[PDB]
Amino acid sequence: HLEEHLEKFVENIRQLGIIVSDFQPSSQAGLNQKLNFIVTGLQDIDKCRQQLHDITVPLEVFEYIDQGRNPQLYTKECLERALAKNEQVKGKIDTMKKFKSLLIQELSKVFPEDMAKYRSIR
Amino acid sequence: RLSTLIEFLLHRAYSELMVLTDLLPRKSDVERKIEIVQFASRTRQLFVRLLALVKWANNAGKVEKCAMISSFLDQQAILFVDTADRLASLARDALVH
Amino acid sequence: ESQGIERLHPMQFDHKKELRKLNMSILINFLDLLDILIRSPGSIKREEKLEDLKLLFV
Repeated sequence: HLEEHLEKFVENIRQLGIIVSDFQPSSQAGLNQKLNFIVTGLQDIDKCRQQLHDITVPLEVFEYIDQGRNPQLYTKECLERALAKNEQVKGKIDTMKKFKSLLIQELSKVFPEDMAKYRSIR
Repeated sequence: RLSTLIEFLLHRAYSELMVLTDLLPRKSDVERKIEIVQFASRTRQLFVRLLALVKWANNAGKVEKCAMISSFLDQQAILFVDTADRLASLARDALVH
Repeated sequence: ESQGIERLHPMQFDHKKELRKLNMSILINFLDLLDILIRSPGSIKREEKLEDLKLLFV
């Protein structure tokens, strides 16, 4: 995770340079062109990093960024989805266990042939 | 993506800077101060974008893990929905016979 | 039920025996459906067993 540290260092250096050159520059205002070149280089480096890592960039992050809200809503939605999936898995396992137990009990109480079938052939 | 929006903002800023420097031969000290303030605002926006990128990269592996878990959960839910639809078709849609 | 397809029930045709066989078939179908829902939906024998049970009921 060096891209974040590099971006933070670049931002700090740009802020320091602006605070140092906040005076009256008599020469050509090359600060805008320098900032544009730095931003282009940073974008190229970020694209190269994302292509080397080949991460699955989802559309939800971009949507939440363009909307102007925090990622807390997406985090809560993902947590709720994971909790619902775990609850559904637990319910399915409990239902399968209860069905197996009830079938075994009905077989033992009615016909052992069905019990032997469900125990060996299934 | 981020590269698309980055390049779009860069092209917009370059076009604005060119349109503002086209009439540079008629700029005063107040115009220079306004241009410096605009450049400082652009730098602050770039710093905010870098901070947002850092906050996103600080939770990127967890985001990928949660996305994989969500994909697995969607697959499991699709399988469960198919099983439920088959059971419904067998129990309340083909009992005409 | 004894002509057209495989004949499994004997010539006795006892009501209690046929009822027990139908109950065992329904229980096996339900167990297979639950196992498919729990483990993996890659089993399509549930629909075939349900269609066979419907034909047997008809």
